[PDB]
Amino acid sequence: MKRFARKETIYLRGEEARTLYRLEEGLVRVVELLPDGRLITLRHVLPGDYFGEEALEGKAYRYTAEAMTEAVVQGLEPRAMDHEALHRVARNLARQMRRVQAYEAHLQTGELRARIARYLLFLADTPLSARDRQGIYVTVSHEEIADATASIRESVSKVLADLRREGLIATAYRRVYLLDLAALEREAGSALEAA
Amino acid sequence: MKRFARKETIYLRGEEARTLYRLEEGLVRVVELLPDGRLITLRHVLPGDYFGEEALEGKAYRYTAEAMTEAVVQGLEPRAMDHEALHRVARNLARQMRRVQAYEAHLQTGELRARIARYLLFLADTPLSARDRQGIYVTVSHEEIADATASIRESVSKVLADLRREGLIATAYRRVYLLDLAALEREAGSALEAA
Repeated sequence: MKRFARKETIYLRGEEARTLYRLEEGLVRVVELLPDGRLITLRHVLPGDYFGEEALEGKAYRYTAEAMTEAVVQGLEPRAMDHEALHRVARNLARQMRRVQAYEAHLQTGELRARIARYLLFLADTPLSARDRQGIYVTVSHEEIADATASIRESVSKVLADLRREGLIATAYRRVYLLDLAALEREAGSALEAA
Repeated sequence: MKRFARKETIYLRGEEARTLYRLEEGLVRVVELLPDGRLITLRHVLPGDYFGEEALEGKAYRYTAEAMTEAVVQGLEPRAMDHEALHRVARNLARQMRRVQAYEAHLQTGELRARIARYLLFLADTPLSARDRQGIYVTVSHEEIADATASIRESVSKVLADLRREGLIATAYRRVYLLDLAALEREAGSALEAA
């Protein structure tokens, strides 16, 4: 077991894939740095999910895994898993395949405004969410939203300003408060697979 | 074992996921029909790949699987797999996860022209490819290219017309001949994971 702080990486693209990991607590994003400098979120790893999947098939990781919150991960030796462990891995990888394909569709469904609303609602069901008197909120940056909505930070910031002005969200202390869930749901249209 | 003809579906979104499948021959695409009528290719299933993955985790398929060529598939009972089978499934799902994330990145890397060149080169390494005197070719429609390049058919057709005029490709009998591989590689920039 090993703990990681927000923004620390669990593994990097191109490095030896000797270890398979299972996320115990927190939220991890698998990302790719594009030719033009853009960082793109490929998928979200949630508690219970196996990642560093390359350890099961290749020699090196193909992507980089970054903790989005304080995260607790368990390293595992692929070659030392029993029948029961393999069953859990197969079932969980199947669930992540369902989720990443849904995420893929989301990136191509609706204008930016709808994609942002959908992503915020998705995050509301992850370890990135919390609640207080002001309401439900998610701790995420404008850049991270851009990374998961096929857009750039400047465009995300503009839509967030619109949503603030309209009363759907509020921002404070690196958080995005979801003030009108019903309105956000309508903006997103279809929800994004949270489990 | 069961054989499917091009365009026939192996399973449909929302139907009971009682069966896990392994593609023996041919090429299958997993797709989603979007709200606005758009069909989107979520991933490519190649010989050896397990699909209908929902049978390992849920009660119903979440997407639709369509044969892109004559395809031979083997149905499997998830609950009847031994240690060796589970190992193969885990390893293969890990490989498909690597490939679908690379596909995801491709959809957001470069202008349409580069995305089309990249997709054509990817297909050149699948069962959709063949060769004759005119050269290497891939049997694919303009619509299928649009479905896998985050674009619409009209836009794909225009770029293909440009590529024909420039000599990079030629078209005939529902095929796209790749005449200048070097030029296409340069257009694509980065290659798309073929295995």
